[PDB]
Amino acid sequence: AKIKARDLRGKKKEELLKQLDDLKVELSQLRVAKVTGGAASKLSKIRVVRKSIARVLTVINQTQKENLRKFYKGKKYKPLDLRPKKTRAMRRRLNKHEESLKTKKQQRKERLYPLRKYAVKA
Amino acid sequence: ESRKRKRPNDVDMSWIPQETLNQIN
Amino acid sequence: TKGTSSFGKRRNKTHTLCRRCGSKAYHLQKSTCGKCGYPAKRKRKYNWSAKAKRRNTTGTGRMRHLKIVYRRFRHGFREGTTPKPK
Amino acid sequence: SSHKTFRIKRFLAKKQKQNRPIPQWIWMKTGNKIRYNSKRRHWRRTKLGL
Amino acid sequence: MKFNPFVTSDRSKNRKRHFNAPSHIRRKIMSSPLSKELRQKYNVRSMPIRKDDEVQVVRGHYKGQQIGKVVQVYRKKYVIYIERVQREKANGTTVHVGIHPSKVVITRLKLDKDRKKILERKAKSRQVGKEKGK
Amino acid sequence: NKHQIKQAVKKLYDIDVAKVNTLIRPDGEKKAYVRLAPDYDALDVANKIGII
RNA sequence: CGCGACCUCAGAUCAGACGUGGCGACCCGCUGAAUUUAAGCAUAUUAGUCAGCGGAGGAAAAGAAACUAACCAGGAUUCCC
RNA sequence: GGCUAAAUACCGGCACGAGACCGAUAGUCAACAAGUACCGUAAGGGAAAGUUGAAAAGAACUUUGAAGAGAGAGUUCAAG
RNA sequence: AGCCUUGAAGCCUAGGGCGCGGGCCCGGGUGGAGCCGCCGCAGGUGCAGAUCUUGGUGGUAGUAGCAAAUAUUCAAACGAGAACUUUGAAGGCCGAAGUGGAGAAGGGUUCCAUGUGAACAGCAGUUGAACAUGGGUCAGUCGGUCCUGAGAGAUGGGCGAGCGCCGUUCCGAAGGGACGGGCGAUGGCCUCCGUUGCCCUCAGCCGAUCGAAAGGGAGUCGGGUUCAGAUCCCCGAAUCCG
RNA sequence: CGACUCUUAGCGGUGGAUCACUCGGCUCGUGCGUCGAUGAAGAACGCAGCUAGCUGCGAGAAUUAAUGUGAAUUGCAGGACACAUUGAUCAUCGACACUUCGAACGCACUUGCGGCCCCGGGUUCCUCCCGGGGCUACGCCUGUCUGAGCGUCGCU
Ligand SMILES: [Mg+2]
Ligand SMILES: [Mg+2]
Ligand SMILES: [Mg+2]
Ligand SMILES: [Mg+2]
Ligand SMILES: [Mg+2]
Ligand SMILES: [Mg+2]
Ligand SMILES: [Mg+2]
Ligand SMILES: [Mg+2]
Ligand SMILES: [Mg+2]
Ligand SMILES: [Mg+2]
Ligand SMILES: [Mg+2]
Ligand SMILES: [Mg+2]
Ligand SMILES: [Mg+2]
Ligand SMILES: [Mg+2]
Ligand SMILES: [Mg+2]
Ligand SMILES: [Mg+2]
Ligand SMILES: [Mg+2]
Ligand SMILES: [Mg+2]
Ligand SMILES: [Mg+2]
Ligand SMILES: [Mg+2]
Ligand SMILES: [Mg+2]
Ligand SMILES: [Mg+2]
Ligand SMILES: [Mg+2]
Ligand SMILES: [Mg+2]
Ligand SMILES: [Mg+2]
Ligand SMILES: [Mg+2]
Ligand SMILES: [Mg+2]
Ligand SMILES: [Mg+2]
Ligand SMILES: [Mg+2]
Ligand SMILES: [Mg+2]
Ligand SMILES: [Mg+2]
Ligand SMILES: [Mg+2]
Ligand SMILES: [Mg+2]
Ligand SMILES: [Mg+2]
Ligand SMILES: [Mg+2]
Ligand SMILES: [Mg+2]
Ligand SMILES: [Mg+2]
Ligand SMILES: [Mg+2]
Ligand SMILES: [Mg+2]
Ligand SMILES: [Mg+2]
Ligand SMILES: [Zn+2]
Repeated sequence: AKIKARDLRGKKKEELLKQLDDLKVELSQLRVAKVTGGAASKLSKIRVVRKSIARVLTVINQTQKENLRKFYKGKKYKPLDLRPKKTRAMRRRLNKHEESLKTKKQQRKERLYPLRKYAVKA
Repeated sequence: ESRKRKRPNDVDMSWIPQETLNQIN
Repeated sequence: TKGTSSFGKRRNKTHTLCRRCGSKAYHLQKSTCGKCGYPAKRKRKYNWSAKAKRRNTTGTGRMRHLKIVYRRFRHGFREGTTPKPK
Repeated sequence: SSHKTFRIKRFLAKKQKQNRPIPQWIWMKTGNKIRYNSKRRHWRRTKLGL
Repeated sequence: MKFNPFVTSDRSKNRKRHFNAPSHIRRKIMSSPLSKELRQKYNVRSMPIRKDDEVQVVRGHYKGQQIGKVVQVYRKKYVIYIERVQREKANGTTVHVGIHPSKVVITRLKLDKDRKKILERKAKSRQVGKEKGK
Repeated sequence: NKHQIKQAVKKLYDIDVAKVNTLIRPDGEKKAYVRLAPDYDALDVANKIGII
């Protein structure tokens, strides 16, 4: 009966939240036991339930964000947190298309006088 | 049975926050 | 009476903690830090004190975000991918 | 003084908690070298400055 | 002689990486040879010691022919604890002595799915080099 | 704040609150003196919470 | 008077963007001493150097002659001898 | 009026390799909870400090003393 | 084809010797892991001094000293232990401009309970503001919070190589508000009232912002209660603001 | 006699030199050469069953997910209906997350005051109170909307 993140992947948001609340209640009851003479078994359970809560919240955040990305996929304007991070300078570069652009003057020059492959006899 | 066990693509609109939904409505 | 007797009269704090650099060099009356120059936008830094620069330069603190860039840089800042699942 | 700011009262509290002796089990750790808290403070011998 | 430009033979660098090795590396470091019987059977020479292996101590005060089970792989201290390899304190209680894994011989391997996978890979690599010399 | 504390104590333990007093302790923790409504017996409620 | 073009100029929590600060070994633009040497010292030297200010990038700056030459001529910039 | 790689620079950074170098008053101030303790209102100033043993086997128990400390005993190749 | 766990370096030595000497060899002891001869190479290579640097230790020396502000005594208790702790009784002092009861600034847990008596408290201590383990600061009404004072300080503008500085109403299109009126759109206790958008109308303030735990500034008092908190907790009786 | 003093030696102290060691320096060389309003550097405050510092992390707080790995972590304890495709531990690190201040951004720096929109609980549609969520800084470019001018004009 451990909370493994694989068992939470498909569940629905209201289901997971209910599961979260049980863990939040279970923890607050333990925090009481910490100061009222809880058994060493109950003190060790706190970390087990702190991380279980974090496991549930991770899966809730991941499931929400994976669906938000599906939602804004085709949209021209996406929320900043859904945009590629990289670095600030790497986000201000000319993109792939703009770097590949050439003027018609340069395009003509490469067509007429392409670099050739040759050899010079010994 | 305890021993037997122990020895071995589209948006989901329910997961979108309620705020985003209203904006498209 | 410019020594021991006068040292008893001092009960008024000239400086207090600065909220930018956290050092007790924030002049209350001038509203300025004698260490970091707050509220000035730019950090107060001088080359006639190398020892002072190395006390508060990059890397002397947590490097909360920079040291993750150093990790991400080694994989070309890959994003939106995960290792092939089991 | 009694008249205190929140920031000052909070900074004082952190100084209060740091001022305690080390756990005695720390001595039994494998590579441990610490014998005592060498950063102890006394309100009279040395002052915080703020 | 070592020719790899990216492998250091510096004494201090090599010691810092030994004494600060992470656990999953200390495991590899804490390997033991196999008995002559196991060596012949699996065509493997050394295995990373593991709990529930049975070993002989071949060096030191506790050397002998007594086969004992490994009860603890204390990786932080780079020692293993063995059955009956022990002594008494002042107050008369018994305490295990730490033998280095390199000073024992594994006579029986705690086998499971992953141990077998590890064993086969080592022999497959060995046999490849065998057919390189031929 | 006192409003949030009152709403928390009621919801968590299904009790009623008469007033909430708060002080911030010298170690930096906030202590709440939550007085329950007269029809709620604090010694009884403490048993429910496991305090006693 | 009214309507309408343009010009100049304002206000927006208008739609979408962009600059700010840090590091600073190397780089670019400024500003810029005095110890010191001169067996004194003022020009000079220290030295376009320390200190001060600004701006960058993985390099920067420079760079395809309003050049060098005076030869039977060379042929952008940068670096080494 | 303008753009332009390469050869060139690099006592900061990330990651490495080496040395006729130093070897704890040396070598970085910093081999260690060091830009730490500590001083100064502040700008700033700024240390000392490595080593039981192969392994904690780190001295049970007895006895004098309020105790610190001792006398026996025991571990260790060695507590010389 | 050097020495070394059958014991290296180091260190000690009224042991034996060598050399003019710089020095070196051997014996014994301690020590516990490395070292040396010869031919060449290299140098951060030889200490008595520098009021040399850092560290350690002497004589001085059980010495100077533990002498400013009148003063102690008796009995008992705990305790291994008492001139110094506690209780009782005496005798004294501060003498309401106090050695009294409370605060501001500063301190920051020194507060309270229990325990220890190693270090500290320049004798001692059973004691302490030391150490150790745990506690303790409760508000609409007490302050902050607001106002502006001397002043500090943005924007406009000016200057300035520049980080920036000057400047505070001065080179400014500096009001985002409103009674009411007219238009639509929406609502609900859809009756008629609200809300919301537009238009008409009206508007000096004219200087953002900061600046006082003693200035200005509504309104809380009595009784009880703790080891330590109370005009704050409880009982009671009020009040201001919205 | 013997004290006391001196010299030498044995033993014992004080002291920490010497020797041996070295997870540290220093110097040279090589590859790359990467910060920030998508909130950097730096700072403050928190987070462990027992945890002061160092270290790591951020209310999911000595870490979550995932991948590799394959039986530990360990000072003591404990074992969640923890542990072998129901994967300990460590490593990696692409998913998610990341309190307050800080260029630091509603206005100010006292955890002081707002304003706009939405939502939820109070009651009972509006109000009102409470709580949550999102906005509200300067400059600047493109466009938009709304305007001004006894600026230049045209038709009325
Ligand atoms: Mg053209
Ligand atoms: Mg003043
Ligand atoms: Mg004092
Ligand atoms: Mg081998
Ligand atoms: Mg906009
Ligand atoms: Mg001269
Ligand atoms: Mg001269
Ligand atoms: Mg002169
Ligand atoms: Mg010159
Ligand atoms: Mg310079
Ligand atoms: Mg600058
Ligand atoms: Mg810049
Ligand atoms: Mg860059
Ligand atoms: Mg260029
Ligand atoms: Mg040329
Ligand atoms: Mg150019
Ligand atoms: Mg030293
Ligand atoms: Mg030292
Ligand atoms: Mg040193
Ligand atoms: Mg020393
Ligand atoms: Mg030395
Ligand atoms: Mg030594
Ligand atoms: Mg010995
Ligand atoms: Mg002698
Ligand atoms: Mg040794
Ligand atoms: Mg040398
Ligand atoms: Mg000398
Ligand atoms: Mg005397
Ligand atoms: Mg009093
Ligand atoms: Mg008084
Ligand atoms: Mg004393
Ligand atoms: Mg007291
Ligand atoms: Mg009341
Ligand atoms: Mg004010
Ligand atoms: Mg000004
Ligand atoms: Mg006031
Ligand atoms: Mg902590
Ligand atoms: Mg995980
Ligand atoms: Mg895993
Ligand atoms: Mg104020
Ligand atoms: Zn500052």
